[PDB]
Amino acid sequence: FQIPATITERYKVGRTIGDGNFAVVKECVERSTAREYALKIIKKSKCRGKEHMIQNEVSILRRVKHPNIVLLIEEMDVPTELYLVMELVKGGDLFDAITSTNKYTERDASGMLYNLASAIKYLHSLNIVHRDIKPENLLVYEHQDGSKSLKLGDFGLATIVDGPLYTVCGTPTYVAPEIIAETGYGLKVDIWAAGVITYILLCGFPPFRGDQEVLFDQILMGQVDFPSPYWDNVSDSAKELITMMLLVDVDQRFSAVQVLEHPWVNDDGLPENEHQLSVAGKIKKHFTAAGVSVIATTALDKERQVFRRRR
Repeated sequence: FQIPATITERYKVGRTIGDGNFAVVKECVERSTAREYALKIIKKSKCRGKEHMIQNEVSILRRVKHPNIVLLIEEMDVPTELYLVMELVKGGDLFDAITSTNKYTERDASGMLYNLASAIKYLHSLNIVHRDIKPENLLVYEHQDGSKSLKLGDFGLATIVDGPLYTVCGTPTYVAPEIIAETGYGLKVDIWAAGVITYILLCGFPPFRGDQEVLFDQILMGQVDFPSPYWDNVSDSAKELITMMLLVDVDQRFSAVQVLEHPWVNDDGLPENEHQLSVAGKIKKHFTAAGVSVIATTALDKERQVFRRRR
């Protein structure tokens, strides 16, 4: 690679930290601030013919400015490659946020859902559906006081909603019923995905586990079980919230605003903060490279995964 002068003048590019079929990722310290970023390099020879799937992801990253999102810091376009200076978040993903957390409680989970719901609210205000909201795409941003904030990344499946979408995209565990049914879907699939995550946050296992076709039936029926004894000492406010996020009826289902306005998220006193949640055990049973992985992927790496038995 012949890194342009524009980049090498204001950034010291280092070792390759990640690779992909369509992107290379290097260390990238901003010379003026000594702040560490990631330099994502895409060879335009691979993206030819499908410029739109790369260009549509970038034009979204260029717009979205929110603290709870992995941000595009800078773009440098040359005839042979596209350079993207990206935020490099090193606090691990969501599963690490739960494990590393000593004294893990409902208040921590509520705090993460606040960051997530806030990010989703921002995207939905711009009529952007992320469609790939999952624990692997939720990176942990650690502050100086020890507190943590989540940042949603990987906009490889993100798109502007102008009407109902029909492409069957996303990870089966987190995919909404309307995506599976192919009846048309929109923004609120992100809420469904967030509800699955919230469910996992409290107990460490998915609400819908199902064989593959059984999983899809579980999702389609949307009967959330809060089994004992795992949900015995979880607040009903939390279980109520998850119920509203995983409604098959899209109109009844909460919007991002309605999640944030829910007492368990809105009122920062409701979440239990003295009785712990023993979730660490279940996570391993069922489920800084985390930061690089989110950047190394592109839209062109995305594939369909959900396949019902044809009716």
